Amino acid sequence: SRILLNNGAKMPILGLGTWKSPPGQVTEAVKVAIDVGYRHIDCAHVYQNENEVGVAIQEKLREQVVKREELFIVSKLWCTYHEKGLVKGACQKTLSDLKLDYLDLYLIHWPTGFKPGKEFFPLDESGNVVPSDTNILDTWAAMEELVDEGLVKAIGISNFNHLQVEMILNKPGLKYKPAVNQIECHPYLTQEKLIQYCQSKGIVVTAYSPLGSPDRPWAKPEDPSLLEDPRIKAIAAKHNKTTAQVLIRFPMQRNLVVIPKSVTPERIAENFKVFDFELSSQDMTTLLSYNRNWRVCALLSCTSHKDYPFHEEF
Ligand SMILES: NC(=O)c1ccc[n+]([C@@H]2O[C@H](COP(=O)([O-])OP(=O)(O)OC[C@H]3O[C@@H](n4cnc5c(N)ncnc54)[C@H](OP(=O)(O)O)[C@@H]3O)[C@@H](O)[C@H]2O)c1
Ligand SMILES: O=C(O)Cc1nn(Cc2nc3cc(C(F)(F)F)ccc3s2)c(=O)c2ccccc12
Repeated sequence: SRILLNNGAKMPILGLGTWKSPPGQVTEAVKVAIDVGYRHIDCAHVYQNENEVGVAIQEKLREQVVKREELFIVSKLWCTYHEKGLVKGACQKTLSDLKLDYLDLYLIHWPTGFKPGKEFFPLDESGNVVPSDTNILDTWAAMEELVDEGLVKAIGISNFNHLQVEMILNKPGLKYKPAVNQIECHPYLTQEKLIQYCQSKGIVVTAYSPLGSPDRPWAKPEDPSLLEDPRIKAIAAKHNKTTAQVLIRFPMQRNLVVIPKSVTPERIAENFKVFDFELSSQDMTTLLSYNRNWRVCALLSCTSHKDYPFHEEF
């Protein structure tokens, strides 16, 4: 149920996502999750609910349902903090909100730096995001210092394409390799090329939006529905499991970590019940065949950033 990272630590292959979890409901969602067995929580400052996640974690530690060493807590450096001088402060705010004295993993959330300020998405008068003149290698060095200071046990990246991964790997004076690349991944966006690249470099891949993020605020009704894909439902039926459970088990069997989000206690529990069955090799290849290169997570206003990651093939 855990995978070995290149930093020597073990990461649970199933975690709870918290993007879009309302602040008034996420405390209970994370308490329920830890009660039913989750030991990995995926967080971010930009999700604006870390204080409330933190309440849950702290309460379960206080109740001795879990000890700190058994938890694997992940957070992410937001785009407006890529400057070398801001990275520590961003990490300590996340730590302060989560009521932790270290993070198990801290990720560069997106490869694109934006102008620092109070705005998460600073725009110019015509709507383009205002970039920062920070490059991912200086940002990376600043992340490495967090390891040396003991604020984080591992560092990694997210939404980096393979040329941007390669840039870090080739960084002159590279001190800690990224441990994880967290990317969008589901049967409509299977990422075989990027995943193979990352794994071949011993970088663990975490698959986000594994259910297709049907609650993403920019969803359109024309938009496909993984959960309602009758081919996926048939595979679930074959296994006496729900479609969500198949969608969660699928990345696990490609040696990925996967982080489904839910604030519904029945679904939190359901999503955890994925260790009692296995998809066949043929099931796996069939699921891979549904790839559409359909990406649910990105943003127009950022398309001219120099470091925009999805122009590349992979
Ligand atoms: N690094 C990045 O840039 C990045 C980007 C996107 C996401 N992520 C991370 O990955 C997580 C997961 O991705 P996501 O939030 O985009 O979406 P997701 O996990 O693919 O989908 C969550 C949606 O599915 C619903 N759902 C959950 N379990 C279900 C089940 N068993 N049956 C039916 N519906 C179910 C949830 O509903 P309820 O909550 O109402 O139950 C919610 O509407 C995020 O929360 C975040 O932690 C990271
Ligand atoms: O980030 C989350 O975890 C989920 C997430 N995704 N997106 C879609 C995005 N698309 C991007 C594209 C770039 C780009 F690199 F391409 F420029 C940079 C940054 C982003 S945010 C959002 O706009 C967002 C807003 C608030 C909280 C979470 C999110």
